[PDB]
Amino acid sequence: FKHQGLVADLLPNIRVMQGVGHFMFNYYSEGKKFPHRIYCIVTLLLLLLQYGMMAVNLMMESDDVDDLTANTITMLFFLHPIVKMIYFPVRSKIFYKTLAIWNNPNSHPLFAESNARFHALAITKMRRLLFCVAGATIFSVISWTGITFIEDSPIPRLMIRTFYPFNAMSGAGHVFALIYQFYYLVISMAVSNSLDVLFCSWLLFACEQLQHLKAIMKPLMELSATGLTKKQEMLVRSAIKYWVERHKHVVRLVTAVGDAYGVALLLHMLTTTITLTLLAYQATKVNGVNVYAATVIGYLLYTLGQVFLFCIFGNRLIEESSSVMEAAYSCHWYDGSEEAKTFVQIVCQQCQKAMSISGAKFFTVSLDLFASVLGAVVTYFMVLVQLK
Amino acid sequence: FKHQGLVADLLPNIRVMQGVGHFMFNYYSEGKKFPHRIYCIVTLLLLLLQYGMMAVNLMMESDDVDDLTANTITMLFFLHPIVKMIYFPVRSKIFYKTLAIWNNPNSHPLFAESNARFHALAITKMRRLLFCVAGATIFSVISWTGITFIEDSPIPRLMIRTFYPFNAMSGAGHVFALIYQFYYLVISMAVSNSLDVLFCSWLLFACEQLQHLKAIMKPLMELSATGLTKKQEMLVRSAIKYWVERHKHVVRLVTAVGDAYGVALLLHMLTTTITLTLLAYQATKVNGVNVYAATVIGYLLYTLGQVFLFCIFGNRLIEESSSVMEAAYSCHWYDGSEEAKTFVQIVCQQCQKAMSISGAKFFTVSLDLFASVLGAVVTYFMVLVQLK
Amino acid sequence: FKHQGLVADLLPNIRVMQGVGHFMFNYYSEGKKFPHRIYCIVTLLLLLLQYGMMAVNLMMESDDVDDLTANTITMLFFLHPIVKMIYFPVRSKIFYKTLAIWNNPNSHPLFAESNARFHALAITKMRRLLFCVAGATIFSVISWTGITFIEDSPIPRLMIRTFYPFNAMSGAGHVFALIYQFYYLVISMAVSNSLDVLFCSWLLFACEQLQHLKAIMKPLMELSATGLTKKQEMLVRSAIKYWVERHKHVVRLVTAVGDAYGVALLLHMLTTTITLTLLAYQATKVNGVNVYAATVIGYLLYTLGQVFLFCIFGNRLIEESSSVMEAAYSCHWYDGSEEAKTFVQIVCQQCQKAMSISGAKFFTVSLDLFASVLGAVVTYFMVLVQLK
Amino acid sequence: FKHQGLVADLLPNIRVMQGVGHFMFNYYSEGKKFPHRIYCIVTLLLLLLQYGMMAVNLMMESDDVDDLTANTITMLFFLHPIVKMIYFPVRSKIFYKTLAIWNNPNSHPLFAESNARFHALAITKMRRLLFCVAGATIFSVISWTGITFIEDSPIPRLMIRTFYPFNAMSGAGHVFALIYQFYYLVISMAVSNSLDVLFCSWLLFACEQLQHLKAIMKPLMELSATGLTKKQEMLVRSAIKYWVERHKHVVRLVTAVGDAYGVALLLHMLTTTITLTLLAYQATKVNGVNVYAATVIGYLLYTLGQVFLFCIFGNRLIEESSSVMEAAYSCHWYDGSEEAKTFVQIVCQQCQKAMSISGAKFFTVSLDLFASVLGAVVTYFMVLVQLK
Repeated sequence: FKHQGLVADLLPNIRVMQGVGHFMFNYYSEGKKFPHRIYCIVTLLLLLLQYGMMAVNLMMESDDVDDLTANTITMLFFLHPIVKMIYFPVRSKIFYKTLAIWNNPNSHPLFAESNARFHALAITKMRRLLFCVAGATIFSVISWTGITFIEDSPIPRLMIRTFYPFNAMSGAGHVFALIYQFYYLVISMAVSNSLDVLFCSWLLFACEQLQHLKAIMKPLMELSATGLTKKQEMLVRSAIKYWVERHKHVVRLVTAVGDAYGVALLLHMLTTTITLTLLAYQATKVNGVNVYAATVIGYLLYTLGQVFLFCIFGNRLIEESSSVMEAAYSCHWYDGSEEAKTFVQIVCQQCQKAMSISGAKFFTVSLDLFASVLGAVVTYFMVLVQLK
Repeated sequence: FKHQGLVADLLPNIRVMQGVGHFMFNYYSEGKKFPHRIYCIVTLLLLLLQYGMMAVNLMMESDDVDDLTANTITMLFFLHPIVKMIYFPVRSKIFYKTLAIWNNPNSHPLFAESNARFHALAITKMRRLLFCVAGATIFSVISWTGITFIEDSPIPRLMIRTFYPFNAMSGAGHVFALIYQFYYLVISMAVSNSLDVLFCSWLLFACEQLQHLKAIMKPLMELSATGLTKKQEMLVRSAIKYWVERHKHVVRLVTAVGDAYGVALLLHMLTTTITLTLLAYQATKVNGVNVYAATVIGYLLYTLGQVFLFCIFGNRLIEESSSVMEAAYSCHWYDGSEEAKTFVQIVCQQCQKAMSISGAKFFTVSLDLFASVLGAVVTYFMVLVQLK
Repeated sequence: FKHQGLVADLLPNIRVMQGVGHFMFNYYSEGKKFPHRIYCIVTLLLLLLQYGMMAVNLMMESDDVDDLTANTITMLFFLHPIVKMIYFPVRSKIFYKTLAIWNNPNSHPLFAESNARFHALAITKMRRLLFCVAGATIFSVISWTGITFIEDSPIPRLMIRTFYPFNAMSGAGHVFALIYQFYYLVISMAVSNSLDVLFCSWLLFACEQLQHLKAIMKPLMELSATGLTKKQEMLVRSAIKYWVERHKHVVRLVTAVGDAYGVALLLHMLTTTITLTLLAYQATKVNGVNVYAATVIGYLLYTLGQVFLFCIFGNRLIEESSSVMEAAYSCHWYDGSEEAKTFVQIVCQQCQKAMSISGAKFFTVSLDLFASVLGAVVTYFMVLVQLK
Repeated sequence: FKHQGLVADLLPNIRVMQGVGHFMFNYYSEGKKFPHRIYCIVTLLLLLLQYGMMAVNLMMESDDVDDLTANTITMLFFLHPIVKMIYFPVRSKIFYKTLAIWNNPNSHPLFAESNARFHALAITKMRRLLFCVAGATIFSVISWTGITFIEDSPIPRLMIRTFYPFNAMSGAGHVFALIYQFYYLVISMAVSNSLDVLFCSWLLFACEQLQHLKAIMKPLMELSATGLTKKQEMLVRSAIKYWVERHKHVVRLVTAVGDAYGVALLLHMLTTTITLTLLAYQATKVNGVNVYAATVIGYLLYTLGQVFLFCIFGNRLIEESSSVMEAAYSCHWYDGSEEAKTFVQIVCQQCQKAMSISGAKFFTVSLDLFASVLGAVVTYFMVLVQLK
């Protein structure tokens, strides 16, 4: 019913995730699971049918090299929301571990006045992100429908080019197919982007949790200043005990969200690299502003956009985590107590190796990663231009 | 009238910036703004007219591939002083925040003898840089005029090749156009290079401000040596309080000049990367020492020169900031007081992660950046040589 | 007879190494060496005969470019278990130094309860690794035999294509040659993979030895808490003396296993780089799922697999060594003694520069190395695709 | 006469440098300078004559592309010992500053027993390096003479192909030219390799000076152990005062040898990069083991060999400098005094950012640099192979 913590913070982000069809069966009533567990199986069956009918487009239209690569991208495009659809139930218990990692937070009595200032500050931006991302997908849902109706070639007028046992270019009952594909395209581009935001709202939680843990440092250090009674040294030790055990706890979250989502982040990034080395071939044969250009750009602005969504709040984690060392400096430690000065020396030794999300331990999700991926495309592109 | 700090330090660099036409409306009399605000609007109109007439050169001469790329560079060349012209009023309040960040500096009574030694040392080199850079642009203003008069092809004898509603190859009244383009070329290559120096004089201020903060460390540490009276421990704490709050304040500047100029540094560096992947195509078709070679080199020695201007004093920031850790070592801390020894342990923990100017958080402006950009050109060049 | 330490831990891994034919003459009875030293010489003679007969295949079939590169890889494939066969007796004394580095471990009286918990935990996973790797080679032994019998071209039906003074395509007594090559292929792919696991079990020993040294840190720090008697400060200093001298000792191991195996790791990695720039040429001419594709993939899944075997437990060393700094934090140091707090400040200064295995000081064996090698192949491949 | 320090250590390396013709006029009698200063001018005149006659070979044989690139390398090969010939007198005062940086070393009374153990240990290996390098050049002097006499083409039988106002293919008095070129080739390959060793013996001095400063750390820390009298705390502070002021002094050397030689190291490395992108073109047209192959390999094994000579003892500096942090750990600091424990915390904070030789602040001379240069050649080669 009620939720003991971080689950009560991502309540819009979880209902969408369960509503779109991720096999997320633990944050509502047990007297709703069995009608919902059947819903999740049939959506994946509706996913795997339509995605299965793209291969018979792809395999039968294998004689054209351009229609090979065109259908290759579209099948690799929708290869993300299949893997994330299946990554969630397979790597499942660690997801519930991360969502339940916050259900006993640390708290300090008179100085939680900055806890709730940044607690609800997270919940806005965690809900603000979901309203930005999933709304942009619904925009990109419309942005593939509107391009469908403004071009023809003879081809069947379809949202996604795929074979059917019935007809579409001659059967006028293909309005069933378009509403099927519109449902497919709105469920795929949400069920991928639902799970990505769940990762990307976790890091937004810990970033503002660190941003909380920045601003304690100046009122913490004024406690140890002045020749101190024992009630101060009891209070400043209980102030440190809050601060470190909060900071231990954020590390406990971020090493878990790198453990939960970390392997799927690789499979996401491994897919886009195969995707972008085909977009760059499609980006060669753009002879002008056409319907075709809005399909090459229409993927590349979105397939970079999935990478850019990670690499912002992956960077914002690293930018925030190193910034604690700068913020531990900008307190008046030079007239703190000696137990407070030895506190800062340790903190700046461990806010110095920043918290990064290891993408299955190959790469950290920095924005320099996105600078590397974007640079790798243009390098492969402007080589492939001169090799054309 | 008078200026409370850092604005009084960049007084040559600001008058040139207001004189050339940046919309900088806050460092002179209010009874001069309205004749000056009209001057700034009409210069941008004179910028946008001439730059607008280059597209009608570019779009109408689109059938030639070489004259495509030749006019592409020249339009991308002058795309810098349009963006910096508009970056300043848009991202405006942070510029005035950085220039007013110094108007209450920290000061220590008997040991400001090294403050003014490095205060006026900055003001020389900040004025020495402006006399070097803007003079080199005036040299490069002449260096595009002299090459104009030593070649012809039939073409209109113009400083910058562009269409006009009137004639130049047949109208002998095109001396109006050349004086218009000479004004255009002298205002563009200054209004870009004015704002770049403003960034690049900020870092020169903080570098010599750190170089000041190096040389305090040996006389600071002699205060804590020897068994100390309270008037020493009051004085050495007030010596530390000066040192850290100065060092907090330089960090407060450098995190602001990375916040003020940081996005435009990306747009500058994103433009030159598109520029240098066209210079390298022009660098292929150099069959000998000609007028043409002094146009390919005439851009590449300048377009690298804009990058090299950032990457020196970007590097000099990082070389200076890490050097505080070496200079905090080379004081006699081994016979300082214990509050002085715990001072050095903290300082070397935060002079260890050096202050770098993040170019909109993608890249730091190191000289290794300039080593990477220069290496990326020659790699693209000597691939494009073998692909020709 | 009995073994004083780490040799008694790798007892399956040593008997296989002596059994396969490495010149390892020091961990059994002296009344078994002389029948064993003759065995080691004749196996290398059986290695060098068969490998010598591949050059006369290679040199005589030099007119075909494809059969050049096909036999080039196979000779470069089996160039690993020749070099490792000869690396062991040449660089020999350092191997016995590393295996005898543990024969006087450090021990603390009441807190060795976590020593044997991680001592035998290593010995499982060190024996679990050998049962995985050498079993996978026996799988890959069968995986080159089964592909032999499912293809023909006229060619002699051979496991490895090589010339013989007698005949195989016409002499039906070539069953002697196949049993010779089956012995050759099972001894080569073990005598390389035996020595690799010896390196790769050392790092697994120190990783779980560090994982031991993680978990001391919370019970260590509870000793210094509370106003302490001298018997505590004697005990906490003897607790630190165990911890650092253990940590000095693991460093003493890892700087030795980077000194023992480090040069051969270069020669291994230098060989695969020459190998992978030929696999990528073979990976071009794959026109479909054939017998040929299972030879290109059959090497590339194994030649990357040798690199991937190092780069996991090379990474797991670096991931473990930096993790001590995180684990030295997550003890209650904020109410430890002052001698305990100054302990943590030093430890996090040297768990910060992680222990890495320098591959003859060029490269560290990270998993980012394997990310670089895998990225270098596909880059060379998908350039060579467009240059075909 | 006698020399006050480090000059008395490089006495073989200086006499060779003055003997070969570097304008080094300060380490012998004033009653020998004027006959020696004329010797230095005429050698450079003999250098600039022969090098000047290579351009008239190069410019007149410009119609052949292969003989362009062949003579281009040879002129770029001998472009090193011209620049280093002129780098020494131009950047001169800093060279004498580095050689006189050691003439007042720090010394501690009873614990200089490890000073002279590593003082004379340097002087061996500094003289051992000179006997290795300059002997290898004399080998490479012979290695270009022996290849001269084993090939002909009609061409004049010359050591280095160059024009003369007199004849060589028809004038049998060209034995004067060969003895001139043999003198030229033995003076060029020494006067470059003399100055390189001077840099590369400085780093060898500081490496063994750090290796000295490693081994003090265990006997230093036993002084502070145990409750200490004032004569101990006076002695341990005087032990620290020796250690840091030695370590400050090595930093004072290494920041000077990066300031003295640092710009010429760039010009050396900038030349070889232009050289290696021509060797790789020559490395393409090697059709077999010939006289020609021993000229392509005969430069590439030497032009990499100049880079490899820096990058070993550049790496050995960085490997040694970071190793102080490991060696400051492996003393018994856990029962040192508190002034000794706060010593180690500072040392490991500044042996953590290693001392590197900045090649005019672009690149550090690591062995990863040599790994990058060697990787850049083969990448450019095996691209240029597939583009042939």
